[PDB]
Amino acid sequence: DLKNPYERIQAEAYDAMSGIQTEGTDDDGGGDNIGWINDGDWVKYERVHFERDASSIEVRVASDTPGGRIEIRTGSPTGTLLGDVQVPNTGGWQQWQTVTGNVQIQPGTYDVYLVFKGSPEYDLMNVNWFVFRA
Ligand SMILES: OC[C@H]1O[C@@H](O[C@@H]2[C@@H](O)[C@H](O[C@@H]3[C@@H](O)[C@H](O[C@@H]4[C@@H](O)[C@@H](O[C@@H]5[C@@H](O)[C@H](O[C@@H]6[C@@H](O)[C@H](O)O[C@H](CO)[C@H]6O)O[C@H](CO)[C@H]5O)O[C@H](CO)[C@H]4O)O[C@H](CO)[C@H]3O)O[C@H](CO)[C@H]2O)[C@H](O)[C@@H](O)[C@@H]1O
Ligand code: NA
Ligand code: NA
Repeated sequence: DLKNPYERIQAEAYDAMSGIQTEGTDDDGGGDNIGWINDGDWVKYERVHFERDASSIEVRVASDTPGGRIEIRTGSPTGTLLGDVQVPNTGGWQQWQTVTGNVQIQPGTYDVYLVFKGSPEYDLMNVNWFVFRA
């Protein structure tokens, strides 16, 4: 029941959430994406076990708006900030790109939260999966 951070975690495989919804994605691979994301929403992924230090994160994302950013925290949605990535407009809700942002994560078993931040005036983005790099 540990999750491997160095292979893809599907955004839809969350253990808790606030304010989000899932739909079938068009992206390469099939499955679902999360969506209907607004400033302040989040998703929690339990038991993410890092065996080596991570220095970046890759997120598969889409946006039909000015976009927003993804905060990586642990423990809780107001837990320590380990990194972020900004998701830009990408042309569409189903126009997928892979962004990358720096993180600093020591070895450890964490509850990983992706907290979504941006303007309250529009939905921010869709997310499909993510994976870390050492
Ligand atoms: O269908 C499933 C999906 O549903 C999603 O929910 C959406 C909901 O958010 C939407 O509400 C709209 C809202 O999105 C809109 O906000 C404006 C933004 O779109 C924003 O975007 C501009 C963007 O428009 C522009 O994009 C185009 C370009 O990229 C393209 O290639 O070409 C055309 C030219 O012909 C371009 O126009 O890109 C610019 C950057 O260059 C970007 O800033 O701009 C403004 C801010 O200025 C936002 O206000 O606003 C509307 C208010 O009227 C809302 O109606 O509604 C749809 C349909 O009802 C709804 O489905 C979920 O969030 C999602 O997860 C799910 O997948
Ligand atoms: Na939402
Ligand atoms: Na997915």
